[PDB]
Amino acid sequence: SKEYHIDEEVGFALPNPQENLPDFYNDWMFIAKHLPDLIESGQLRERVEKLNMLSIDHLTDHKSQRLARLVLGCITMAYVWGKGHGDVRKVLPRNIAVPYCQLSKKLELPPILVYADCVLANWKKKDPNKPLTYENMDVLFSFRDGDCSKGFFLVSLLVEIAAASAIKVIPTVFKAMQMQERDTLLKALLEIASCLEKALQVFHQIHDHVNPKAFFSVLRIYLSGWKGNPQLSDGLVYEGFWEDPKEFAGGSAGQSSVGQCFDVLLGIQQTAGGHAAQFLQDMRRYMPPAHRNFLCSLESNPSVREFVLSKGDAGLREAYDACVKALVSLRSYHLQIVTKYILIPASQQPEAKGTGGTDLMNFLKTVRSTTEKSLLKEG
Ligand code: HEM
Ligand SMILES: N[C@@H](Cc1c[nH]c2ccccc12)C(=O)O
Ligand SMILES: OCCc1c[nH]c2ccccc12
Ligand SMILES: [C-]#N
Repeated sequence: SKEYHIDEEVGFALPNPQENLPDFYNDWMFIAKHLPDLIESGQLRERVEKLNMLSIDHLTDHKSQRLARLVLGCITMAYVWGKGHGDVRKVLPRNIAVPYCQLSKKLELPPILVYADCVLANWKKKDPNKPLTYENMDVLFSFRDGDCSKGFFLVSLLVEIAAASAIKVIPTVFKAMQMQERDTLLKALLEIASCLEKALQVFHQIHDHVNPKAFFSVLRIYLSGWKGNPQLSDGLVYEGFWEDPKEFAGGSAGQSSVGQCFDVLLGIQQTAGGHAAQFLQDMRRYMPPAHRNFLCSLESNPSVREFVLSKGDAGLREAYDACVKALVSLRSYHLQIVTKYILIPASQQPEAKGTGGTDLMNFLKTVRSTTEKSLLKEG
């Protein structure tokens, strides 16, 4: 849509990703599809090292290129972390690193597994005729058995899909403001709030499909990166591409465009900077180039917040606040998820840091506080 690559149904997610790569890249696909066994047996690192350097010229279309990022990304996590108990690799082999860095530079992403790879491009629906729902859906790749990566990635994707129904309304909002259509704008804001209220109901599903203790110990360490990590302090070195090591943050739904999309829409100045603003601005370089341009386009438009405040209209303020309260609800709920899935598990292991690399609990509360302080009320 307007070459921002936002689908009506699935939003920022890649609609119907490719499952198979071309025959030339089978050596990659065998390692990626059999990750749980190769890590467990302990021949994952041997297979990656004994591997030819494959050129990325044969990947024709965009879906082929992104599938390769997902394939190469999951292998890079598997190689660096290994069994995930302590033993790590600081150097990444030239035969896998150089094609991955060249592919990453083409798509304007960092050479590391990101939200766009492991959530947005890491899914398939089982029956094409059936609708988008957890029973019908499945991921393409997993790290280990009992990591709960299916339940984890698909619930993130299902909320992304829930937010898509709000994202398609955004043109109506800016069209109504320009054309000076009060009733259209009020209806559009209420529709967005309704869609954001529904995304919170989709969020409830995470308790059914993700074990807290299994998520923290097993899956979290594979999603982690190497930007301010004590295990890789200097960072990872990509052989035959850069001389020194390079630091790149781990995967996180901080790299989701939906969070910033609606804050930017509603004039919630998160990136206006401080400790928390710095992080959210950095995450846009881990987003795809098209979605980075979408968040650009929203900031360029006239402020929806300024428009609503000027009119002296309790109806518009209600509808505006409905959207803002929905965001406060999502962020209030997301903190309860963090309490269950990080804080309580972390205390059982004989300010904690997230995969993105932030003092998470004070970071998230600052972000929620900024959202809550944007409620208009009586003007
Ligand atoms: C077990 C599940 C989850 C955990 C443990 C978790 C944890 C965190 C943590 C620690 C942060 C702070 C940044 C960082 O250090 O990475 C964060 C940020 C964020 N998370 Fe999650 N998260 C989970 C699920 C979700 C889901 C399902 C979504 C959306 C569909 C989401 C959206 C976000 C967003 C947008 C941010 C950026 C800050 C903000 O805008 O509020 N998270 N998450
Ligand atoms: N940031 C989370 C991990 C996480 C949550 N949602 C994600 C989506 C994709 C990749 C990683 C994540 C943590 O520190 O535990
Ligand atoms: O931290 C909560 C995640 C979140 C923030 N804003 C959103 C908008 C839609 C869906 C999820 C979120
Ligand atoms: C959410 N990371």
